Amino acid sequence: MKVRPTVSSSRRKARKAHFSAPSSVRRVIMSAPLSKELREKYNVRSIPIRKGDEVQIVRGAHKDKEGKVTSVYRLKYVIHVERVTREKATGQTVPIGIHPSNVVITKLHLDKDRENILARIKAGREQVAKAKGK
Amino acid sequence: QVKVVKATGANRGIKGRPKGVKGRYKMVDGRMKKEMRALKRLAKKKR
Amino acid sequence: GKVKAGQLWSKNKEELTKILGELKTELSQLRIQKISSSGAKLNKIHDLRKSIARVLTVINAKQRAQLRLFYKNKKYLPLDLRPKLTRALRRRLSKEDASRVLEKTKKRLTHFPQRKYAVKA
Amino acid sequence: KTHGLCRRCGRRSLHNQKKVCASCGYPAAKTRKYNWSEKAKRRKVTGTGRMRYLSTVPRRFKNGFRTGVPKGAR
Amino acid sequence: PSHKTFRIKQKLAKAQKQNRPIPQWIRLRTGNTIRYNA
Amino acid sequence: SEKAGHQTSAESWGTGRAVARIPRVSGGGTHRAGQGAFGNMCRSGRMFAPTK
Amino acid sequence: KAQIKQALKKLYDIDTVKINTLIRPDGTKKAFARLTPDVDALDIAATKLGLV
Amino acid sequence: RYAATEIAPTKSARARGSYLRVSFKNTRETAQAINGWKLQRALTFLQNVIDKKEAVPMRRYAGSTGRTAQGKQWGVSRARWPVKSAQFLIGLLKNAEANADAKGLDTGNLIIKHIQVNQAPKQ
RNA sequence: GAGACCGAUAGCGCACAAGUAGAGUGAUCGAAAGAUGAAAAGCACUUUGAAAAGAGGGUUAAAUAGCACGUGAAAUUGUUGA
RNA sequence: UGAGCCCGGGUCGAACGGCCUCUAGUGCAGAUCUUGGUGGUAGUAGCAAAUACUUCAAUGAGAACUUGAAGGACCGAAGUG
RNA sequence: AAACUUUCAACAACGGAUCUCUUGGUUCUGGCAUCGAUGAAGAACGCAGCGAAAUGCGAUAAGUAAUGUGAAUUGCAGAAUUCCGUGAAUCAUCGAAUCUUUGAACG
Ligand SMILES: [Zn+2]
Repeated sequence: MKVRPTVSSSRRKARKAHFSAPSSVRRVIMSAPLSKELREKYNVRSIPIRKGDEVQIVRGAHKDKEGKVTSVYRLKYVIHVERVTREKATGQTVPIGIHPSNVVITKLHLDKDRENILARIKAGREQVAKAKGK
Repeated sequence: QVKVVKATGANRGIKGRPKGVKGRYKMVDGRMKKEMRALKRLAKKKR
Repeated sequence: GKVKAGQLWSKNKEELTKILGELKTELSQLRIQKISSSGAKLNKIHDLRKSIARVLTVINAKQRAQLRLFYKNKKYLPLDLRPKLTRALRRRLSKEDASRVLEKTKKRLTHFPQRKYAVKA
Repeated sequence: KTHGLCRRCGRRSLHNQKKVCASCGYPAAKTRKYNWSEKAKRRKVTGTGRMRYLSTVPRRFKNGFRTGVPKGAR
Repeated sequence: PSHKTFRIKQKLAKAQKQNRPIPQWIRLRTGNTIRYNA
Repeated sequence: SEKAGHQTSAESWGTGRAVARIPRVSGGGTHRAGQGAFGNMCRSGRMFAPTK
Repeated sequence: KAQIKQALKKLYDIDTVKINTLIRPDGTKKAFARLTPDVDALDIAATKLGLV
Repeated sequence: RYAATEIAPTKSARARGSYLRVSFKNTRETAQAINGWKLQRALTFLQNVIDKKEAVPMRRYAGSTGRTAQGKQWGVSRARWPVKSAQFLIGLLKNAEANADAKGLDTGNLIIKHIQVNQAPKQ
């Protein structure tokens, strides 16, 4: 149950903030889980999605389709996986919007910033694991 | 002297002055017919 | 056609004027030849405009830094370099003046200040 | 006509003979305002326009009207 | 009339500009609700 | 709100007209002009016994 | 007219005999710059203006 | 969608028009005149109405309507010549005939099984 | 931050480019107006039509959802059946 | 008994009901009631004066009121300039 | 017998009720004290590659500097980012700037 007075449980305010969030906030909302192999390797559960990552869709009509992320369309909270497309009437292919919560990251695009992101999440997880353990 | 205009035809539902009237006028209706009978009845009973 | 703000900070006044002049001359020539066959030259002109704004900001910033050093130990400063705050805050008594107290008041507090005490239960 | 454009408020409410705006009273320093018309007050009240400067005040208050630059900036 | 001023000429220009219809690429923006000029 | 249904200028047309004696919005350039107001039976009018 | 003549001379190296200006209805200014007999407008337009 | 939903679309041909700027009352009467007829007979009739050789009987909407001898064929005195309504009906019959050709039906055996006129939002 | 409140004729005049459109010489007066679909995937192509559109064909779970777009009552109207 | 309640069939797509208490902006045919929509009248009344229009060709899917030419009329310098 | 008038049913119209929904309103409570001649509130005109309005900004004009984040914006077109980096972004923060004509309005 919410305790801190600065937190709000209003449906009206939560939906307003979610649909009017800035781009920086939307990046956090557009996170996706990491694969099991990546979890035991980095001690990290989730991470915001980005363009270079490779994902496996685990929810929706595209049952177990794998591919690399092509675009992070933050304006409508969707990502574009490669070769996950549908043909229009004219036969031109358009991407299908997949939500990050419906995919799992299998390969992670690595750069100095994202190694810093993974290190900070791991530091907190190991801190409380030993705090809870002993 | 006062021109009585019946609120029918082109005079039905008009905010202000009817067209073909010159001076001091007065509009009437059926609704006022029942009223004028009421005040006359009250005055006659009290007189 | 885009300049970096980091490079401009190291460069000095004479170099900055040369860059500003060559950016404006480039924009003037580009604009007249842009009226026909608009395209990839459009965003170059846009990048030129932001470059001109960047150089103007750095020139103004360096000049104000020199002036603040000049007016560091002077009684009066230009209104542009004076703090803004608000109109009421500007008219408010200074911290030194509002903290000034009478000598007789100071003597009483010097010899009879509030003490620390406790009462047993 | 009887009314021309007023420079202060932009309405065609400046009397040509009296040279006084029927809406704001331009020659007078104060803006015309009456408590028997609440609708008229809220048409020209603060917040019905651009709010060029007063919109920037609250952010400066939140940080204490501080002056200077962040430490280590370029 | 024929006699006018540059300032009122500029205002007359603005009134023409506001009468311009709606561009088609506006109507295709995501989240758009504007259909016809008012 | 205490001003709900009250922030309008309306006046009854009179008795001699073949219309209901209800306050009607003045003006003449809107859909609102000539419409009833101030009544609990009227659209966009004051409710009966406003909650306090 | 003086500013336009000086701008043309100093920047694009164009000498003008006279300049006639009008303000277009939209609010922009149009300048008719007649050049000296020595120079050719067609040659200048092709080279320095990219105009055919 | 169509109102006569008991007809299989594979064995028939259909045409439709919406928000047509013609008189509803005039169009209703002339549609009723050609109801149940052959396609070619209706086309010849509608042309004759334009040239005032045949007249459309006015059954329901005939208040204070003139009398002619051309109405004697229908058993009424009040008949008229809705030229505008006939032109619109010709276009739809031609369109339905074209749709029948594409499907492969026989135009010499087609009949107007269902013809309906409804009202549009008013201008 | 909340509600034993109102739920698009309600709730502020304004859930929408609302003190806007519009009316008045002026002071002032002052509206109407939300909802396709999970995703535009907003109908390629063929055919008739001058066109608007229609018919096939197609997208979709659904076009008995085609932007006159959730559901779609009554007054009123057309066709068919008695 | 009644106000009403329940089920079947069709349409539809995302929330709802029974029991018992609490609560109220809680029940309409009328108020020349308010707003919105829709009828009969009705394809009816009606579509005025400025004498006046006609022939061929062109455009165009479509020409009494669009154009070219020709004819017949008119404003008549206080003009239909 | 048909046609016409009326009643009911099915389908289709007109119209927008009913159900469902809500980045809105309304009421209550809590923390805090901040407009302006260093030119306010209001009015006007400009500014986008393709924009009328709303919105943002002011000839540095849908913006500049600084800080943080860390790879976008997106309706289309064109540039990016080398990603092992002073660095995308209609991003957030914000201490530095630019800030047209007026308006207490001041040659
Ligand atoms: Zn004024």
